[PDB]
Amino acid sequence: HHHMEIRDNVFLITGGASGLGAGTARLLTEAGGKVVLADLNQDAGEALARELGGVFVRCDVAREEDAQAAVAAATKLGTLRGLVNCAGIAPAAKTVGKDGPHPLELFAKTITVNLIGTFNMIRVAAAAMAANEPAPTGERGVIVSTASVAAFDGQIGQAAYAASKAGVAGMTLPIARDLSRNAIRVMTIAPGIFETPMLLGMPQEVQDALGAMVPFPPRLGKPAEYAMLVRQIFENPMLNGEVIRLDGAIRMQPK
Amino acid sequence: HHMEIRDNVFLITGGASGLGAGTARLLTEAGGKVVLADLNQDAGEALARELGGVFVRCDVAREEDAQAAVAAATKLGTLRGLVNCAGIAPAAKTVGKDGPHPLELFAKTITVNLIGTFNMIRVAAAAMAANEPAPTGERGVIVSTASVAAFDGQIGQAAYAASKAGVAGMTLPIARDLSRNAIRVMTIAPGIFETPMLLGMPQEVQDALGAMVPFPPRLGKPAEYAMLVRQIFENPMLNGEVIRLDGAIRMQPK
Amino acid sequence: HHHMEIRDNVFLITGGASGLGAGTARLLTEAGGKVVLADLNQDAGEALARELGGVFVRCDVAREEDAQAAVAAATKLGTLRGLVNCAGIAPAAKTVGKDGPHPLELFAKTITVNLIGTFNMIRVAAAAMAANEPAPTGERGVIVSTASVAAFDGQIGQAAYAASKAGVAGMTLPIARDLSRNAIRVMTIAPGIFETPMLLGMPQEVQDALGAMVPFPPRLGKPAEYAMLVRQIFENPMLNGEVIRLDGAIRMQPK
Amino acid sequence: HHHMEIRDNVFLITGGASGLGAGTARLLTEAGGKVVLADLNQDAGEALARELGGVFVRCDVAREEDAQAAVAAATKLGTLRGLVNCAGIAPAAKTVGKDGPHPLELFAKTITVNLIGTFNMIRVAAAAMAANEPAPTGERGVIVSTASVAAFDGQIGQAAYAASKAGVAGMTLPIARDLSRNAIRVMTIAPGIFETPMLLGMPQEVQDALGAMVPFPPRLGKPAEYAMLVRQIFENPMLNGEVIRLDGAIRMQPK
Ligand SMILES: NC(=O)c1ccc[n+]([C@@H]2O[C@H](COP(=O)([O-])OP(=O)(O)OC[C@H]3O[C@@H](n4cnc5c(N)ncnc54)[C@H](O)[C@@H]3O)[C@@H](O)[C@H]2O)c1
Ligand SMILES: NC(=O)c1ccc[n+]([C@@H]2O[C@H](COP(=O)([O-])OP(=O)(O)OC[C@H]3O[C@@H](n4cnc5c(N)ncnc54)[C@H](O)[C@@H]3O)[C@@H](O)[C@H]2O)c1
Ligand SMILES: NC(=O)c1ccc[n+]([C@@H]2O[C@H](COP(=O)([O-])OP(=O)(O)OC[C@H]3O[C@@H](n4cnc5c(N)ncnc54)[C@H](O)[C@@H]3O)[C@@H](O)[C@H]2O)c1
Ligand SMILES: NC(=O)c1ccc[n+]([C@@H]2O[C@H](COP(=O)([O-])OP(=O)(O)OC[C@H]3O[C@@H](n4cnc5c(N)ncnc54)[C@H](O)[C@@H]3O)[C@@H](O)[C@H]2O)c1
Repeated sequence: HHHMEIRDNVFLITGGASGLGAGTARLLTEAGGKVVLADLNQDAGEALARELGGVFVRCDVAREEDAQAAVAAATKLGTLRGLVNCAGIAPAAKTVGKDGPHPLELFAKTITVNLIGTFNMIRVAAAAMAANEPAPTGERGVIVSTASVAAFDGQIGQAAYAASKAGVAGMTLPIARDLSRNAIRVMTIAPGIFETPMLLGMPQEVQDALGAMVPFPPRLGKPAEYAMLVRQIFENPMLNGEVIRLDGAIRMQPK
Repeated sequence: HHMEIRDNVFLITGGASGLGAGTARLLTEAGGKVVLADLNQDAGEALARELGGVFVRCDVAREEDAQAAVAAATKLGTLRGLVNCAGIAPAAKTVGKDGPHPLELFAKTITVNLIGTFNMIRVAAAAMAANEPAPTGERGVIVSTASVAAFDGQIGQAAYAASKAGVAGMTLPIARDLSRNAIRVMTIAPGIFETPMLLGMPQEVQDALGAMVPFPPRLGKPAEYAMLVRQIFENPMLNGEVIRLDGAIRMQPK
Repeated sequence: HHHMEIRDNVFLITGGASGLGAGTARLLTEAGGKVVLADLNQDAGEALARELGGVFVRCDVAREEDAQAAVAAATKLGTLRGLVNCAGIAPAAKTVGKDGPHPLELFAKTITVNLIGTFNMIRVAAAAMAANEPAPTGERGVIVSTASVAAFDGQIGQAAYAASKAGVAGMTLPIARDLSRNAIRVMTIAPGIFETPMLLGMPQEVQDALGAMVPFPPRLGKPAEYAMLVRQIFENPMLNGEVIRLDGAIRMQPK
Repeated sequence: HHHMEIRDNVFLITGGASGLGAGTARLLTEAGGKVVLADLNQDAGEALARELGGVFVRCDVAREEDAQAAVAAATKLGTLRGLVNCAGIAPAAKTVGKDGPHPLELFAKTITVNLIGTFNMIRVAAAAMAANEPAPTGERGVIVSTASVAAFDGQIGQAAYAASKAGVAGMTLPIARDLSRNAIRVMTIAPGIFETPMLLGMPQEVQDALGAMVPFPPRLGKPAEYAMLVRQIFENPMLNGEVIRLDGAIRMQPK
């Protein structure tokens, strides 16, 4: 027994209707995993579930009842071995802008979806995973969350997003410590800039220009490359309590 | 050579107790005028009276309270400093005996410590941006309190660690946001300090904890946190950084 | 198309006669890679090269001419696509001991083997890789070095080792920036505690107790688990300029 | 009772003939401390030591005998309470240049002066401070070293400098741990960009342009501002085992 098996195990992916979550769903399905997609986007989520043979659950990650429903769907499908938190939003607003201070509700909403939502999915999924029998490598399950390089390199306009993502990154260690007796590993990925619908409203010129600023490779990341690192986290028993930058070595500048 | 504390106004959240109180005392001794913003009327009004400053009852999570506290400061004089010390430190495991960590406890910790700190920053920064620059160039300086839990989160600290990591992580983008306004933004990450936050931890356990600090082998004094605040106000090159103030301790899981 | 191929490409592994380097050589060889092992240990290195169908070079990583010889053996064998720096030593001595200060030569030697030696191998290998045609994914090659959690969590007695490994970790970014125009990715792994001959002086009992301190899994790392991460680095085109802790979420205490 | 006294105590400052070391010397003297300046620069060191009423010792920080002489001069002068490591060099060379790889000697020399040299001074000064009676605040002494933002943000051409300064940063914690029983605090300052002779051969336009990149204040740091932070570290009993960026919030880009 060298690593946790993806084949025939269940993986709950928030934000699974789009972008990195969708790419993760595709790779885990190709590996024989069974996916539960938890997202607000019912049309895309149901469609992807049909394409992959998974289950779609309409889920606002910030709500207790929705996290419960998503986790219960996964445990009904089979043995829940992985949570991948990809649900997130990335608004921009300066601390002091042209119209006065950053609106409070905008900061709160960003924190609520990205940080409180991620914790909400973690706590519910962890409670369920703790009831599993250990796999042959010892794990009851593995939790992967998505931060961002903004946790470390926050740009002008990203105070809220950075706060939320640094929150996600910072809680990796205490959660790993909390769940060590349950044999659940806890990891975070901090992506740089990836080609997903999160970038809709960045004109194609500006996207290509941003790709060109990445040291190597000089392009936006593919969702599959995120997914590849998720799989490695699942498969490597020693990866725990850590945040991994996945960013072509970029360091984001103020603008 | 540096921004003068003397004669300028300093808004200190959590200023009725502990680190905020200590900061208030030192800033007053340096000739600053303090506004103490806290939930605690009785302790806040006493200390403000003692220091010849002003107390404002302020829940840092509330927009209207933030506005009132900043307004008190701009009335008193030129607002040159915000020090965010308001915060709470609950303990609860991700998965407890009785089920998962309660969601509301997590949300409450995040709301006081992170959303509250941001709420004070945004309002205070808007007011500071209207100031004329001091002779050293600053319109103002914002200092926030994270914790070594931002980096060394222990068992039961997921909510506190998330909140404090948030505070630490936003230091840089807020510094970047306010660089055109000539406002510096810094964060102190304290280790373990002797304040009422340790009420409940019995004395033997506090002494044992002090003995785990490499040097000095004791709990931090509020004046020591306040010394670092004062350096941040006085040093024109400190911006966009998080400083651990912890006697070199690194917190273990338990 | 999706990642750099290990099969039929050449991998130069310093410290390849033992422990993490040897485990990396085994995994890369299983994946069809051709290995050059570079090590001081002639007997073990030659025996492992023979077993894996690779090449051994007796090489002190601190010497220019040894790095040159190791790189020349690799380029003879085929297309040099990866360097893995595992050559290292881990002495212990306090800054101020019972008998006086930490000896200067012990500090210097640690830094020379672990930090100067790693850079020596990198610069020579990178110069070779820079002359490669790019692979389909765009990389001319990929460099992986070994730091340690001691870069961040240095214990009493570890000033020299910590300095050296923090140096390895900190140079990852500028070297990735230097080699971005050459399309060479540069990454660092920071292992926690792994079961290798580096632990020879630690009694079995103290190894087992230290294993029990690792949050999860409560054991020492396997060389294969280090190797798995090296493979991920090679295969993921977005991993660049980063240091990855591989440590079961442990944080090292002073003692 | 609140903090260690600078007045009438002795401070050993390496690189004290120029720039940050010189500014430190001035500020500590103005506060009533007695300085020993340790530097290669005999003429400027002797002249400044005279100007400040202290002592100069020609000291190559990489040599054991020089460290010993410099520490001896300090303990003859009075009670040695602080060491400030400012001796350093910052050459530039790419990992792979136009003409071949980065010369090995250039990397080794940078590491030798900046890292080995800083450790050499620490171990000798620490052994001498360990023999002091504690000050009323409890310290026998305090050690301050100079890293750089290049420890974290290393630029193209800075592999050697970044390695050296990340080494200095990363050894802060184990050395603090080593010296805790001796009551000696150990700290590091990581400066951004400061107006000193280190920038000689950067033309004034390039210096002014780089100052304009500092988010706030939009200028180069003054040596006095470095020195102010050194004094805070001496006077704050709770600052230990930590690295402090002093940089106007800049993050250095590849070029
Ligand atoms: N694309 C990038 O460049 C990038 C870089 C760094 C980090 N990230 C983060 O990666 C993660 C994935 O984002 P992405 O690029 O795939 O963006 P995306 O917009 O394509 O996908 C995000 C998904 O999250 C869903 N979602 C939003 N709020 C939700 C909520 N309350 N409950 C449930 N689902 C919700 C959305 O409907 C969407 O389907 C996010 O956390 C994002 O912040 C992205
Ligand atoms: N004492 C320590 O060991 C330690 C260590 C690291 C960080 N901290 C942090 O330092 C800061 C100050 O803590 P302290 O030790 O002085 O604790 P404390 O309990 O003595 O003081 C905190 C103050 O915050 C006030 N407060 C709580 N919620 C508030 C709200 N919504 N609005 C306004 N005021 C509110 C309290 O009434 C109190 O007066 C906190 O952010 C704390 O998390 C403390
Ligand atoms: N084992 C652990 O717990 C652990 C943890 C963190 C980091 N590391 C690091 O991992 C790497 C591999 O260590 P390991 O555990 O496999 O130890 P190991 O002692 O089994 O293997 C180290 C190899 O490096 C060789 N070597 C030493 N100096 C050399 C030199 N100048 N030139 C060429 N070869 C040299 C040795 O002969 C040996 O074969 C090292 O850099 C080590 O510092 C190990
Ligand atoms: N100026 C900056 O922008 C900047 C930024 C970050 C870090 N630093 C670092 O600050 C420290 C001070 O640099 P500075 O700006 O004052 O430069 P500087 O060149 O003005 O002063 C450095 C001093 O170090 C002495 N020195 C060099 N090698 C020595 C050796 N082997 N032994 C003894 N002394 C030696 C020099 O003769 C010189 O007087 C260095 O460690 C430097 O790398 C400087």
